[PDB]
Amino acid sequence: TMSLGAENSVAYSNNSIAIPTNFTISVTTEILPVSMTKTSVDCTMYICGDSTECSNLLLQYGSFCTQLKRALTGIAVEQDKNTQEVFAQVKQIYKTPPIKYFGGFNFSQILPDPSKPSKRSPIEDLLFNKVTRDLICAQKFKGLTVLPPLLTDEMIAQYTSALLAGTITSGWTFGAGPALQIPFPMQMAYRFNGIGVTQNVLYENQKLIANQFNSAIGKIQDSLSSTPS
Amino acid sequence: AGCLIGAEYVNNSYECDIPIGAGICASYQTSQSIIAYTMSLGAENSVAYSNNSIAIPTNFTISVTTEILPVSMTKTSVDCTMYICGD
Amino acid sequence: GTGVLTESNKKFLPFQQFGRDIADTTDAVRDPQTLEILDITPCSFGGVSV
Amino acid sequence: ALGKLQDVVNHNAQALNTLVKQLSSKFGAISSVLNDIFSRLDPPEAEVQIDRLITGRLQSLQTYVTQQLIRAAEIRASANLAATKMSECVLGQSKRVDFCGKGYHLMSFPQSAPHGVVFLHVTYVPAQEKNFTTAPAICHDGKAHFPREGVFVSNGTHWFVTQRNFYEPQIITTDNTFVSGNCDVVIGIVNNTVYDP
Amino acid sequence: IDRLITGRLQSLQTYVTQQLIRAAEIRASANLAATKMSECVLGQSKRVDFCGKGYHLMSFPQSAPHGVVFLHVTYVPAQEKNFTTAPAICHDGKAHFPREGVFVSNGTHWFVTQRNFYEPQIITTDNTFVSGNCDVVIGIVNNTVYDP
Repeated sequence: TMSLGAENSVAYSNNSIAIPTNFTISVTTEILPVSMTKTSVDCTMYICGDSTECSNLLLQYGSFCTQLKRALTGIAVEQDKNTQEVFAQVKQIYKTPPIKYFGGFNFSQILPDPSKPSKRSPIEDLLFNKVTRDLICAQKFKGLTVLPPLLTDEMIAQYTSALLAGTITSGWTFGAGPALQIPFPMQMAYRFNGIGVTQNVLYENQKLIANQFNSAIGKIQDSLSSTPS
Repeated sequence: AGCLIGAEYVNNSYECDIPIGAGICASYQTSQSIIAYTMSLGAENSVAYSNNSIAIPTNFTISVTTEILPVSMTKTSVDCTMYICGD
Repeated sequence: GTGVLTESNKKFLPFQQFGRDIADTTDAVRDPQTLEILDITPCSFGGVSV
Repeated sequence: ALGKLQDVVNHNAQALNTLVKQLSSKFGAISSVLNDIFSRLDPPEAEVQIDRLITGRLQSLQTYVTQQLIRAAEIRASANLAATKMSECVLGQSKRVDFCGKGYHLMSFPQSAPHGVVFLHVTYVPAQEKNFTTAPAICHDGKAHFPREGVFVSNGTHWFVTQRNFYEPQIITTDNTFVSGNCDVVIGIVNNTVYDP
Repeated sequence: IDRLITGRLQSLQTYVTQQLIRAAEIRASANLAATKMSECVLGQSKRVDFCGKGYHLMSFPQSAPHGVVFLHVTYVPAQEKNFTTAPAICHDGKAHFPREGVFVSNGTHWFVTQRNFYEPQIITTDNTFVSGNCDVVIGIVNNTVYDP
């Protein structure tokens, strides 16, 4: 019988309170599809196939090859629009500064690596190495063609770099107007005020939180590589 | 994506007007002829990041935008006995 | 069928005459007169967009 | 401008134009007119010919209903989004970025539209920013003073405390700052003086 | 020939039908990704479980094949310790309610700490406001409210 989990009985009293004394910064991952494969079909090749007599009989079913091709065309435009509403949310394409000393936080795994020609971060490199005549050319010979997306993988990597050069060098200012510079140690001081804790919690424990963030972001490369699913 | 015969590839980058594919867009700009180009993602701004530098705005501008959202479609009602069997 | 009849490097067995692809499509064939194994590739097609 | 509203109108029009044109498509029969088949054919054999049309026309009508159910889900998703957006942007002030337009949402006004609704999101966009010198905390009486609600800025010589979204220079007093710890753990703490009221 | 043309035409419509239903599933996930791209990355969100499991601090978008990977930086408390609480305290006849915090006691003394971290501070007249007498609140204790 499937078990729901452990049975923890929280001791409830009229004068009992549990106030935390320490914190553990955790970096969790989230997977969401944004785009689908842009496909297109050919009526003449799929229905009959390398023939002329059958093509004449297909003319009777008139509005049956243009309603399907137009329906798949709307999907192709949809897939090119689902990427603009997600990645293309900022007008100016920001760039990371040369000096990458952000107070003690190491973003080397999420910032783009200029060494490789793809200009992608090590985290993104692991993602493209897991999400995979041949089958691609076989289906082409029947009418099934995979149209290429509008935004290439290189352009999407530039949109992500622009969203990271405004999240580290700035805060919530580049998504609601002009980009306002602000130190990263002072940025998280205001983000801590949103959850309830004051600013002295971050400054008096800056080195501790910096080590926890670097350790949490370092296990993401191992967690995704280890777990195949 | 294919072989574009009828346009010229200019090195300048503009906004995407007619999406072709694989980052290539087309437009009818000026002699008037169809030109092809690589779509530009936007301007290249560089935010100066320093350990003791912050930017505080001094003025503000109230902007009123618009957002169109469909609510309902055309309510249809077909007649099965009339559409299939016409008189 | 229709298509281009080019040479191939697929090593056929003596009793093998025809050859299909993964999607059940004739990709290679053995010539009846000469024991040469060709490569049937479809005629160049595609889709135009104006 | 009003392009999202003309999309659902042209789709319903095209759906009714392709459905009405399928009546002129012989689904393997001798003709497309029912009266011509019934008249120019004997009853036993006319059944075979008339069954090819009723099969195609009933399948073509089913294809229309199938597309209308998928299209209604898109409208229902846009209707639930507009109902949630109007309830959060018009009847309240939402703190969700980009939800009630781009920028700091102040208010919104709904307006009727043919088969839709047009929102007028009144946002707050800052402008005319200036570069200043900042510091996490200050040290006057050997103890660190953190900004309660604001940011410690400096014009080059003096130190002031301003808001996070509007430059309003104010003197650093013991009322807009709180003390926490000594001046040894905070990195980058400047030495300034506070003014006790 | 009318058996294969019709059979292949209906099978092609079956493909388009499933492609339109799966497009709505992708569009729903794309709208959720676009919503989290502006609420988790373009700012801090106070929605629980939305930008990760825990108190959301920051998020970093990462590109992926046919998708996006969000790295949510959350705040997770740990090392919990039990204390003794009280709604308000009574000094000089009036009740003192805390402005932003909670009254805790280590057994003998009373302090005021924030609701997400243990920072013991003395009960002053700057973090507690007076409102009402000491005969309506049930559970009020007696203490000394220091004043600067």
